[PDB]
Amino acid sequence: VPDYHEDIHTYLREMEVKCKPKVGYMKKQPDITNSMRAILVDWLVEVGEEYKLQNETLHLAVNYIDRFLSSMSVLRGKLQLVGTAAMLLASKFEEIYPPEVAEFVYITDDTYTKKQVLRMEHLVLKVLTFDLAAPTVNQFLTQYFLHQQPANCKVESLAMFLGELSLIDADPYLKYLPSVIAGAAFHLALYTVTGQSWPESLIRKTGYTLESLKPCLMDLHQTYLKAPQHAQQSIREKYKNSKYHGVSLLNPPETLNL
Amino acid sequence: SMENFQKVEKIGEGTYGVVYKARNKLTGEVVALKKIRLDTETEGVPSTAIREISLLKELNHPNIVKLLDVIHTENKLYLVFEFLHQDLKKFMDASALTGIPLPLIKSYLFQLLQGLAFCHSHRVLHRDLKPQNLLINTEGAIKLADFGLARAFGVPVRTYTHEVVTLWYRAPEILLGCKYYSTAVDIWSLGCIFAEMVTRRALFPGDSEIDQLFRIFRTLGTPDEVVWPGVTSMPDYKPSFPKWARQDFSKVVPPLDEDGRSLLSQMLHYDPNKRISAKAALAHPFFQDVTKPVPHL
Ligand SMILES: Clc1cccc(Nc2nc(OCC3CCCCC3)c3[nH]cnc3n2)c1
Repeated sequence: VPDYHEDIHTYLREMEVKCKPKVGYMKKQPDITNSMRAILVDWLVEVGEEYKLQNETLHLAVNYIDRFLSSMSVLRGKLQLVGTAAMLLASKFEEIYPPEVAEFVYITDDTYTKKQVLRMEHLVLKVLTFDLAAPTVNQFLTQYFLHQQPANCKVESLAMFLGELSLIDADPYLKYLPSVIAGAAFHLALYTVTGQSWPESLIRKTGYTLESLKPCLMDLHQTYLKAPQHAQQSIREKYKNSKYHGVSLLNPPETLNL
Repeated sequence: SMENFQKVEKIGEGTYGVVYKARNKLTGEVVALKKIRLDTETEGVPSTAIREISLLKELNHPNIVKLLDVIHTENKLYLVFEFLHQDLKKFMDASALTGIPLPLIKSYLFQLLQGLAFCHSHRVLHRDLKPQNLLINTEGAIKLADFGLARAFGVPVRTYTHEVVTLWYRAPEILLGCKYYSTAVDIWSLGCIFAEMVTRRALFPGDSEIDQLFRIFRTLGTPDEVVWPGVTSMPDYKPSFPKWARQDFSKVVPPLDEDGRSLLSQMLHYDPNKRISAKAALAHPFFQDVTKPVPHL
């Protein structure tokens, strides 16, 4: 039911610029680092697996943490509290049955109280000025999947896997917009599984070509190649499941010939 | 925080919270205030307020209730909205000896369709369209209100909440358990509302899910594979369903003219893929002479 597919795509293109976190905020955070953010995101992936949350919920929580950390300075002992409140808010917005607040308190293993989680929920709302309907890499992937000739379940789950891996590493992925990361992950998944390339119908839709996706794609390729060694491994483990066709132990292509 | 508002009276209660009529003491603006009781050590900010606020701040349109401000206290949350004068249900009540003049019906539907296409083009499902959530003013406007059950959707849709839409306005694909529903559910609601503005009685007032399904089937015919491919495999589809013959649309809403019947029958198509989108309905010949008469109250 494509009467609004293009109006929606155009509108998400406009909103991802407005929802974009500030590219160099980590260099303004006194106490926390890219690697500390990687550890937090990897943990949120584990939480999403434990309560069987949608992937979209994960992507939204991360967008909320990056936009919150873009204007709020946070000590390392409170980074998990911000990530917990963001995951609670993303669950409320996106899930049919979000986990209850006590479930969020319990999975911080009592590092925080329920009162602190609820006070932080409110602070995150005020900081983000209640603007939680942010475009994600996942929302662009799902629209790109419709251009597949024929549809390939391995291609979809591997593009989701690559898009997810980009959540962990603020450097380099905070420079790229959600739509661009999705274009690189879709092309990379497709080339890895079928040999095919970013289709011409998506150049017409998006305006992106392999040359404009090139910088992101070179970054994503390296992330893919190096995934087995990265200190964070919860996404590769999650993508070993049959629910995602076991795509994480597909072999990455050695070169992309671009 | 609420210092410049002077409460006038209680308006009513919708999906969540409470709505009041209030007056801004400094500017004179009359507003509706939806008070949201928070607390703490409970669930925190309800997901209904989270969705309503984030979506209504994006939805700026003449036929969508305008959210003016959000006053967010440690204790309460107040949504400040432009004030509308009455609901459509009360207006139809007040008109039921005389009836709503055709031009006002057409203008109201045209306006509703505009508000709804804008929602759908911004990836928002309303999911509770009914006459009590459609608010009118004394200048002839009509606006979608109470976005407490709304949600943002994705392309293609995934499975969303099953417990959606007041029962008399609930689409068949929801009643039958479809895994996926989409923007066509808001069009079915509006098609039931269009019939109701004209006959001034609910089209399908069922008292339970199966009653609701049989009421729809006795009016539009019990659906088969021809009319709606896949119907027979739906989860709550039963081969024991009585097979009623489809009624001639001139008998469904007798005062409607040919253009009106054509538009209503496309808004009530069974198959959500063939059901008319709000954007396409705005160019229906029924609206060739649309104007904007006001209402009264
Ligand atoms: Cl007397 C009178 C009669 C009807 C309406 C209103 N006005 C009015 N009501 C609202 O929510 C009213 C709400 C009441 C319960 C059912 C759902 C809708 C509004 N939300 C933004 N603007 C609003 N304006 C006034």
